[PDB]
Amino acid sequence: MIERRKIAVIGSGQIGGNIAYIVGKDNLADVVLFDIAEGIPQGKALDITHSMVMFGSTSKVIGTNDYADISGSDVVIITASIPGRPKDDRSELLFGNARILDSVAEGVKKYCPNAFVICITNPLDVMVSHFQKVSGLPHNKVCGMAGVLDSSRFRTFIAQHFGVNASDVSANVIGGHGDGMVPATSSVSVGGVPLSSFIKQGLITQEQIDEIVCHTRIAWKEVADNLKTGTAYFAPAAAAVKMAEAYLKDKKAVVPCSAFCSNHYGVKGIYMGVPTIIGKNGVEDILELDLTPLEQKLLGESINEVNTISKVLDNAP
Amino acid sequence: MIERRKIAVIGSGQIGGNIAYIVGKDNLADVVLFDIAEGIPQGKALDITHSMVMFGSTSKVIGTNDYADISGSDVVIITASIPGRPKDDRSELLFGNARILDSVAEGVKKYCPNAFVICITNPLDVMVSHFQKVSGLPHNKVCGMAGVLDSSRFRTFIAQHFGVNASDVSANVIGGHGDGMVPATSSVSVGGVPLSSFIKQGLITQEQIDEIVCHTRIAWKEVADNLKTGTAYFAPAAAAVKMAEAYLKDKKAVVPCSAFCSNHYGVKGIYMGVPTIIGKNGVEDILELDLTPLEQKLLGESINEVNTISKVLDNAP
Amino acid sequence: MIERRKIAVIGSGQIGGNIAYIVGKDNLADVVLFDIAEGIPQGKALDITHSMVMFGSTSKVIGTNDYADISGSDVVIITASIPGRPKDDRSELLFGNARILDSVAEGVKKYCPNAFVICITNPLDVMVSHFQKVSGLPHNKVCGMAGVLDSSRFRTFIAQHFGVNASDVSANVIGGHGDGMVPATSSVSVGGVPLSSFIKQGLITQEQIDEIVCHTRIAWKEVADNLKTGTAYFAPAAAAVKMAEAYLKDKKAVVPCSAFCSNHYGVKGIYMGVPTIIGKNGVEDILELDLTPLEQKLLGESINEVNTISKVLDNAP
Amino acid sequence: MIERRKIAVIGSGQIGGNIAYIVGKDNLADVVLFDIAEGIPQGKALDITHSMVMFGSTSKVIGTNDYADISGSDVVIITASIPGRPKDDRSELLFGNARILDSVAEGVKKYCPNAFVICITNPLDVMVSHFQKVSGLPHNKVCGMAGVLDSSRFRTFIAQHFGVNASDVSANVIGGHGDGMVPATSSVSVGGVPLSSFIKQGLITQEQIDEIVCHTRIAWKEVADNLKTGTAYFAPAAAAVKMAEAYLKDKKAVVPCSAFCSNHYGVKGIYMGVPTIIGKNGVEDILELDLTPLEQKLLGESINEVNTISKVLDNAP
Ligand SMILES: CC(=O)c1ccc[n+]([C@@H]2O[C@H](COP(=O)([O-])OP(=O)(O)OC[C@H]3O[C@@H](n4cnc5c(N)ncnc54)[C@H](O)[C@@H]3O)[C@@H](O)[C@H]2O)c1
Ligand SMILES: CC(=O)c1ccc[n+]([C@@H]2O[C@H](COP(=O)([O-])OP(=O)(O)OC[C@H]3O[C@@H](n4cnc5c(N)ncnc54)[C@H](O)[C@@H]3O)[C@@H](O)[C@H]2O)c1
Ligand SMILES: CC(=O)c1ccc[n+]([C@@H]2O[C@H](COP(=O)([O-])OP(=O)(O)OC[C@H]3O[C@@H](n4cnc5c(N)ncnc54)[C@H](O)[C@@H]3O)[C@@H](O)[C@H]2O)c1
Ligand SMILES: CC(=O)c1ccc[n+]([C@@H]2O[C@H](COP(=O)([O-])OP(=O)(O)OC[C@H]3O[C@@H](n4cnc5c(N)ncnc54)[C@H](O)[C@@H]3O)[C@@H](O)[C@H]2O)c1
Repeated sequence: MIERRKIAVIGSGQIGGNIAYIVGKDNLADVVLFDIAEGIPQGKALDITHSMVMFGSTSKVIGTNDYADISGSDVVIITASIPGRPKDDRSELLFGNARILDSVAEGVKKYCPNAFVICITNPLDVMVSHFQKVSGLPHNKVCGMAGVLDSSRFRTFIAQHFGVNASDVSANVIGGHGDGMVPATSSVSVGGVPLSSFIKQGLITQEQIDEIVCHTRIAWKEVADNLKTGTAYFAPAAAAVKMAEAYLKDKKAVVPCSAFCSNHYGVKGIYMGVPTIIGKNGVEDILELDLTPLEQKLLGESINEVNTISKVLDNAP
Repeated sequence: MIERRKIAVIGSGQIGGNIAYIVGKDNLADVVLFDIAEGIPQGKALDITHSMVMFGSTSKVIGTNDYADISGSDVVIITASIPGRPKDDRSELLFGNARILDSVAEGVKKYCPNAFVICITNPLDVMVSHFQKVSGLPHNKVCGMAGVLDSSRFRTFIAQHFGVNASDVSANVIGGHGDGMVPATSSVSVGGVPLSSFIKQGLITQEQIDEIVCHTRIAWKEVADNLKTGTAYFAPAAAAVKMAEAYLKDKKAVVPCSAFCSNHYGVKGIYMGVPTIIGKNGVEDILELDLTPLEQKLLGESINEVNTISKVLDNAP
Repeated sequence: MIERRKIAVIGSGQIGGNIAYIVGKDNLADVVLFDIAEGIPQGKALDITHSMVMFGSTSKVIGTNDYADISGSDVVIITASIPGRPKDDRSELLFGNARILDSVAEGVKKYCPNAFVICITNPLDVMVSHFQKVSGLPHNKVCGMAGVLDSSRFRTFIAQHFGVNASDVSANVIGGHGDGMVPATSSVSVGGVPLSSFIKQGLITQEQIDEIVCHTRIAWKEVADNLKTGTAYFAPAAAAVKMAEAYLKDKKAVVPCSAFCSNHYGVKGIYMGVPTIIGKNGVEDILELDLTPLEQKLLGESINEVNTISKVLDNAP
Repeated sequence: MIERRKIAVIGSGQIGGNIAYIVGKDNLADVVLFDIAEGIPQGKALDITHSMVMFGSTSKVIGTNDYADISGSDVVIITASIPGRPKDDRSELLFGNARILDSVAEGVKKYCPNAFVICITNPLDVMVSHFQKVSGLPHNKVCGMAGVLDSSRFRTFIAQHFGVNASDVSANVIGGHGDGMVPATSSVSVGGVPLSSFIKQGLITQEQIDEIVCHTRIAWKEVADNLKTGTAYFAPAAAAVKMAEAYLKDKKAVVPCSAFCSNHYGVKGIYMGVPTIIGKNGVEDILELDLTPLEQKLLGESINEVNTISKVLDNAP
């Protein structure tokens, strides 16, 4: 007896609504939009439902305030957050969002403990770790969306320099989703050609590469300062869907995401951005990039950044 | 020498952003997001740009406040509007949006007069008529999105009663996009079966049909009352994209939309909801539904409402 | 634990290979190409496998001669047939293909008795009935591909007359997949407009409608006589995939197909072409079209045709 | 005034039919299937036409034997060939196909000289060179499909070893489409990780890499030996469509193909497999891979094989 695939979206704000829209459009799964705010998920679900016939999709999209309705969810995507964008740092949301995730963890533990959980709520890496701890779900079934967004920005900026299809740029961002994130320039390639070759050919300079690295790191503020009323939500939504696809279709896709890293990158059990393989069993493996000594040091500094914010949370009021 | 297809989105609010998102996802065309509001179109364009690699699309999406950037646009979709939802009737936005569309009309007339123009700005039918007059574009190259949304809702509600795929329901809403809209029950079919047969078979009652017709007419309020911030925007965006697809791909698709009807439905030159054929020459034809006497009367009342609101706009200092 | 969807294609000839190609392209499921001929399914599977990366699909496609490899198949599509096209009638393959289906039934019964079975092997309606009888699978889990092909041809020919998108033509063919098939002109509509209206408007004649009906009935020979080496295989393959999609995605799609009809169309338990609803439980309902007295008589003659060939099979040597 | 995109397929055999099928399914363009064989292109075009409504596509697909019907074609894909698979080497088809391409060249030169031409006919690299000379079309508007197929096989085999999505493997095959083809192991990456790292990590041996390289070179025989009727045709068709997409959508995609290389890889005007950038102006650029001394030597041997076979064609009565 085949059953419809089911994705629960916890938090039906800017990102949550976009996820439902795209999931429905692709007919990837049925969607349950959950929110504590009255009307919001219901209104978005009805609106998106009307669009399904236009897209030729038979996906069902419903809005709810009841955790019983996320029962049997294959994937749970957590977007729930306290209101207002971060001013200077994503960690400003730490204390409030940790408390939200405590409640979300109780819902998931009760109604869909076998779900693959994708966290989006900031500060991403610490929130993922917090959710895994309080929910008690297996490490391989809990991860955070970040690397796909960061790497997509990184790839896009490289692609825009060379004037080529971004899909043909290979580029990874690793470490914590913050100022310390590490766009690994050493393993960048465009159609198989490394950046070192493009430098020799005079088609890109190291300063231009440095600018692209900086642009990747500050990209969230560039979008946020232009939108004014909030942070990015079109690309983060799409990134989460790509991760959900990898799980639901058992793709064995290489997905940069915040995952529990135990025998790689010199760490012994920490949630941080790494290249994973995602399939039907969740996070099934982690790949080891060839990092330069400089990149290894920058990754070390990112790890310190993650541990620092994590310790602040451990000593929360 | 083939050129990239180009869609201009005038107004980068709730609907405009979704249009850019979906157009980019489908790689239907490049997108220019235009708005007078500072930052907004630029922020959304950058955000959506980051998602393009995630979707495997090479569409370019840019934000601007300069009408020179919509030059060479194949399609122009107008969402520009004064802020705030209508309380009781869509015609509350009449005067403000009429003035807005004057500026849009001069922009299109100057920089892309050969564009196919799809209006979304409310009050839809009168705004479409208004834009055509001030812009001077051919009647067949200017239309309004409404019928696709209304008909999609109608199809969805019928489908939900019978428990079937809405794509296999054929159903049209005609007349003005307002309370007087006419969900034509006489031409409803589900996989070839008409409603009259379903009544005889005992699978639906006339009362249930009446409820579906009413639901269709008031559907906009059901969404808006729940969103508690504005009107529907996921489905309206998708509908506009389907209309743009019909044009850009020369589909000869049957598209219910607000079009200039001059020799059908007992009218002699009025913009109202009718079943059109859309291809590379814009609105290429209008189909004549086999309406009952009751439906002809209801359509007459719709035409009166359109004329009434249109005359109020014509009579101003 | 989510598992990959799995389709078994029994017979890896012209149709079988196309099914695997399209299923793989859409990433609808993994495919097992089964055939008794050495090398054929293996070669096609390897070739199609190479294309998967080009389509961005992670579907696995393998070739085999072992029924153990169809274990756990969600859908089984039967294309197996004795060599050579029919000269004048599809029933020429009756005796040989009945024997093939005996063997296929033993494989399915042993390794995937819960599979949804879609028969393509001709003569279609009698082969479907034969397979259900010998396999012992539930009536609702065994059906034949025919109506989607016949109706698609019917819709296409109508669409080509009016110069419109065929997707906007509603048209059904019912009865046995043979000379007696009944293209139901009475329930044809183009964007909601019935043929009777187009006749009054002077846009189509009854003779032109009769030609389209005739063309639909003889379409198989038109393709076959041009191909020379066999019968149609691109459209029949696509039709089967649409049916597989409806089941796997639980679409509740209206699908004309050869199904067990017990309380509709004046029959009390016969496999013939009817409009069905297909979902996760297979054939879940049958819709009753509004047939004219003439159409009811033609359907009666089709039923006689089906019973005649069925009785020939019952008295096979 | 936008026009429908148009692809001409010259030769409606195994590959040509699949190209038409997929192009139509994707609604990438209208298709003209050309062949000298009576009935074949007409039969396939009619068959594929019936499937268009099933796929929700409005692409027109027609069959012909008249070069006047390829007038205004944006892309021309040449599959025309003498019958029968090669026994040991692709160059066995040299003289017969050279004469065939003479007639195709005069057709294209007369009716669509501004078309982007993608050759598939073997022996690929020499046939591409031959067509360019006799047709007189710009070097950048004529290329051959090979690299996409060879690289796709290479990527697939690498992906199968590591158990990952082949889409996340970056890998190039360069040089002539023959035994001398060079799967460039030095620029292989899996999610950013190079093969040298995988060796150090103990996840692959040099012997396994050598096997993959060999498998890639002989892959055509593995398929052909199993098909027992001709050569591969599902993947070659898909590859040609991906190249047509890059052109028609102006993707600026990195496409390994047989292109006119005049200032890269130590050659001064030869058609061979190289990583190109394809957009609306055809072959717009060629990327320079960072090849090892061994790979440079292997590429030199490939260039010799191409020159050898090319000289045999030049020397004829
Ligand atoms: C990691 C990354 O790249 C990235 C990118 C963009 C946004 N984000 C984060 O994603 C989160 C959501 O962003 P957004 O969608 O724009 O925010 P927003 O539009 O404010 O939506 C948040 C939603 O959460 C709802 N909510 C609040 N409390 C609860 C609760 N206890 N249970 C369920 N729902 C609740 C709330 O009603 C609102 O609809 C924020 O924390 C962002 O910082 C992360
Ligand atoms: C016909 C139909 O079915 C339907 C459905 C939903 C919404 N609508 C209408 O569509 C319109 C837009 O809806 P929305 O996107 O939710 O509204 P909203 O999110 O407010 O977006 C409107 C945008 O227009 C911009 N704008 C204002 N003045 C100008 C100007 N002179 N030039 C260019 N841009 C300007 C403004 O900055 C804002 O970003 C409204 O009038 C709605 O009533 C129609
Ligand atoms: C209903 C409808 O619309 C329609 C349309 C087109 C074709 N068909 C029928 O579909 C069938 C297949 O057509 P095709 O693919 O062109 O035919 P073809 O290309 O000959 O393929 C038939 C395949 O079946 C294989 N086969 C033979 N015996 C067995 C067996 N015992 N077990 C497993 N495999 C076996 C055989 O090796 C061959 O590869 C024929 O019976 C056609 O008449 C039906
Ligand atoms: C480069 C590469 O990777 C690759 C892969 C697979 C096949 N191929 C080649 O592609 C070619 C076609 O393969 P196929 O489709 O399997 O072969 P096949 O199925 O025989 O089709 C060839 C078609 O060309 C037609 N034809 C013959 N002469 C002419 C002419 N003068 N004008 C127009 N059409 C003509 C002929 O009627 C036939 O339908 C062969 O040469 C293969 O070797 C190349």
